[PDB]
Amino acid sequence: TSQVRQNYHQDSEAAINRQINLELYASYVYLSMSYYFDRDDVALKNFAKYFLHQSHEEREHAEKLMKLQNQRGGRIFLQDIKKPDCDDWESGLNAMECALHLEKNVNQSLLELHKLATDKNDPHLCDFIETHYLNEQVKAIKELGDHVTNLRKMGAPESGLAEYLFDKHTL
Amino acid sequence: TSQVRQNYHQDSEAAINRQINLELYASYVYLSMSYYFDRDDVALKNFAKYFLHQSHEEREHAEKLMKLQNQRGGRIFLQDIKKPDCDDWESGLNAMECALHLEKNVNQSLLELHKLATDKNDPHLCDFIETHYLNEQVKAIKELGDHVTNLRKMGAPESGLAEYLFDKHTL
Amino acid sequence: TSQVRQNYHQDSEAAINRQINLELYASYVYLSMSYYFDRDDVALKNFAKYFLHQSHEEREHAEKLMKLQNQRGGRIFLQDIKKPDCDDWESGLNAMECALHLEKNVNQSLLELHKLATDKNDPHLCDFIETHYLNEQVKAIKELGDHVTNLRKMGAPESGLAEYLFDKHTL
Amino acid sequence: TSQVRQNYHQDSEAAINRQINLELYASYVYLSMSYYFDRDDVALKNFAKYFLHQSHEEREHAEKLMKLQNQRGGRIFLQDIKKPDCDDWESGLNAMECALHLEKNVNQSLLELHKLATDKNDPHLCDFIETHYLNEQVKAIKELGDHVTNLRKMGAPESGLAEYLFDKHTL
Amino acid sequence: TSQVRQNYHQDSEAAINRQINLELYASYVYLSMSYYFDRDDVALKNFAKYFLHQSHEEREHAEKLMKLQNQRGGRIFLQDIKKPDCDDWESGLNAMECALHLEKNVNQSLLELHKLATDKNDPHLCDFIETHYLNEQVKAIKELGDHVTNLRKMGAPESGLAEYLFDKHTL
Amino acid sequence: TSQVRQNYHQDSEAAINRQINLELYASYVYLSMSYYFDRDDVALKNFAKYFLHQSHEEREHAEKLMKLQNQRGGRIFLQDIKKPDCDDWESGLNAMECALHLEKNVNQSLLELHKLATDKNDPHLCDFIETHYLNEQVKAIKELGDHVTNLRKMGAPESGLAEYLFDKHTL
Ligand SMILES: [Fe+2]
Ligand SMILES: [Fe+2]
Ligand SMILES: [Fe+2]
Repeated sequence: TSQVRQNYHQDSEAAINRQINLELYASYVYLSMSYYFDRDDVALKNFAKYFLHQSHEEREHAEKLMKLQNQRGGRIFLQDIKKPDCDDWESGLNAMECALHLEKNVNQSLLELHKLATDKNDPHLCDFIETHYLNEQVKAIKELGDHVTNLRKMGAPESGLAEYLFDKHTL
Repeated sequence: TSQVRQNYHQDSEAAINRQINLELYASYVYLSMSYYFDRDDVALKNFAKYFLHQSHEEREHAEKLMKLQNQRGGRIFLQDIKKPDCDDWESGLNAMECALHLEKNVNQSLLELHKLATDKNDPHLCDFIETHYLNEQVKAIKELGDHVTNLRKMGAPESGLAEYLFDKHTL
Repeated sequence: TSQVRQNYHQDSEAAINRQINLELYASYVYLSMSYYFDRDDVALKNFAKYFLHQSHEEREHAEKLMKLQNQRGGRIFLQDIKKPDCDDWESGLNAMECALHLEKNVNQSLLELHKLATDKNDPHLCDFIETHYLNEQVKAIKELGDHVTNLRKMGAPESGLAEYLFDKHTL
Repeated sequence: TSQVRQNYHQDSEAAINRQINLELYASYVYLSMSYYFDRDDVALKNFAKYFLHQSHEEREHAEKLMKLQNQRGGRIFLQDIKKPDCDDWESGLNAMECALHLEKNVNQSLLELHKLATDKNDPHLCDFIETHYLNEQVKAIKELGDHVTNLRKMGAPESGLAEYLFDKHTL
Repeated sequence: TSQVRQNYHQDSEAAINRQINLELYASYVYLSMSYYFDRDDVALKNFAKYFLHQSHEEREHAEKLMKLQNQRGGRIFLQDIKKPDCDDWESGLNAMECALHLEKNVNQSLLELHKLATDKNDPHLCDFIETHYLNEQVKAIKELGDHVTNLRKMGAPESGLAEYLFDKHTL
Repeated sequence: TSQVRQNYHQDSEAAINRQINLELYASYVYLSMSYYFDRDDVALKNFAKYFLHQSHEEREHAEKLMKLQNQRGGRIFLQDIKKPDCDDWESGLNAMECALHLEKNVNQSLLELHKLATDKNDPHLCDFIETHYLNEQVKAIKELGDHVTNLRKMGAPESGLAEYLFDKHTL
């Protein structure tokens, strides 16, 4: 080769292609959780609005990594998007716990991308990872921890009143 | 079973689940075409804006079919989303022709869904298909036909001036 | 030295220096309690806002006593600020009870400062203590008593729902 | 362990606890200098306003480091705040020189915190130190150097007219 | 040495002095290209406006590096500014290609400055280079690549209609 | 060659090319003086603002002479820009005196350009020199004379108070 390429290694180009796929998979999981809480025998409408908002945000993360791949002069390659593991998520607390567990895996993958960019001496890429991706993750993990703690103390999951009232007063 | 179900057959419930998957696949194809025209050795920015807009619309079609599945009392089941057939779309006219060919398949599948809903005597579902899906498709097919006709008459694809000027004046 | 000094005894000058230190110590205790309720396994955000507000107010009390020491012609002398007794405050009701117990000690010290100013025949100082410090304390003690009474009646501390709901509706 | 902790070493957790104490000590020194210039036999009111502003800012630095310690999942531990070395600061130029000498020690401690965070491979923490603490220090050191240079050239400290006029025209 | 110097090595001071000269040279080249397109037998007025804009921006970059050298406590030393290599730039496409080739050299020099600042353990300087210089360069290189690609496809340089229409519709 | 040339002699075309170089050299001298007064052991901020303004004006003078060379049908030829004679200007009065001495040389060169244009019978060029360049110079020389006179009477350069107060009240 590209007429704009300068100081961009092949291994970095492949690791960006793996991160794009992982962000699209996260968007698909949040879409599944949103439409579980809209069923007539669950019926919790602010849980549903919250998960549809997280799904719209993961898609923007993936689109911004594609724009970076074109700005540096590499080529995009897409794979299949696997379906999520559960079809039914059982309650509000169990879904908040699965969301926490998924955000920690995404953070672990971003840390190794930063390490590899540091070994090839590529400062523009390190700064991109720090400026746009790496403080957003810690804020998301902190907020999910708070939600799980409150729901356990109110008395869930053996208490329907607890989840009704958390739905009204926090979300 | 559900406490709201009334006059909703098992075969209709399975065909809605297939239509959801097909709309998500169309959204992923348009996303691929958008970021091909943003490369530095193609560089046609209004083609790119047009395909990103079509991609945002297919996702809204799929979400509305999910809301219908929950209103009638059926259960949603998701599958894998396959990747698109091309990685490189070769030109501005070839991408418009592939888009036309994709929209005619989606229209053909909606016609058989309508026929099956007519054979089980389900009027609410027939009216839903007519009111939200069936005139949008014919409008989209007409607009793509116009674009292909103009691009062939201007002199594409063996003429770069032709696609530059169509990009500026029509899109 | 002093060219402004008139009718200001040495013992009053030393007792003002002790009161300055006590107000700074109270500010540091409230700062500790504020950041306990911000931890991820406690997570009660209006308790945290309330204690950070009390901490900002104790610092203004101390600064106003320093301005008085300079207006009368005495000299300020600072000591070390000791650290608070607890690191972990254990619950929402226990922290309100410790706050009540701290405000009664501060009120007891202000009463002896007033008595000593009365024995040296110093009316400007007596009036300063009455106008700015002595009705604020009784208002603070009354409000903390109300909070403790309500929290005990709702069912705390063996009930997480009780503190969740007090956090939302009163604070 | 904490349910949010990921990639946060014990030694970093102890060094953050030392930095919190150092920022609170700096706030206490600036508070002492502010109320020296308010005495009736010094009487320089813009020096006093300037040092009270610096004291309000050091307290915000310390509070932001406490919020970071809770966001990553470590535990805060407080110590005593020592009193400052001087009770009487002697002149307007001598106080600016002591302020410069204190800001260079705070900068030296931030540099070693950055080095230790680099040895444990912790990029979120390095970026926090760079974004919020490390250009503020160089700006503060540059401004104090300018003030000292001007005061020495005007003729201080053996000239009362010099400090009167610097108080009116610069501060 | 200086009373503000802390952790600033001699080799970094010399390398900043070389970068200042390079930015001034780039400003002079863009000024030459601007007034070539204003001649009466070339006469392309939006090419001329575009190159005057780039010339003002390079001068701003050089002035900001001088402010940094004074903030850290080093001393500025200026050299002669050489004249550019061409007097006549021959067409619009050839001038866009020379501009691309110049921006890649400036980017290479910034990368070696970052490497040297990393070897002496100087984090304030690394962060300055990343925050103000490294993403601007990649954006400029991407935009010049797009321009060259479009101009070759329209039919330049053996086509005057092509450059007339690009001047009118893009610049 | 030119199709617009009429009554424009070769010697005038060469003398305009020398004047362009001289105005760019003056712009570079004023840029050096501006960043001397921004050092931390000089620290006089209105002297610095004044010299940066003069530097921005000399560049507009040079650009307007280039536009004239293209309007009459001659060709521009650039040379190297030499560095200024001093690196350190040592005081405020000494820098005002060097600025006065520079403006008288520029005025002397404009007078000989006018004389040569009068010998070849070229009235458009004589009128251009009178309308845009010749009353600006006498205004600049008068203002610098006033500044030098006031600074000598106040007591500079063996008096730092004098330059502090001139910086505040005049500039
Ligand atoms: Fe046209
Ligand atoms: Fe309630
Ligand atoms: Fe004055």
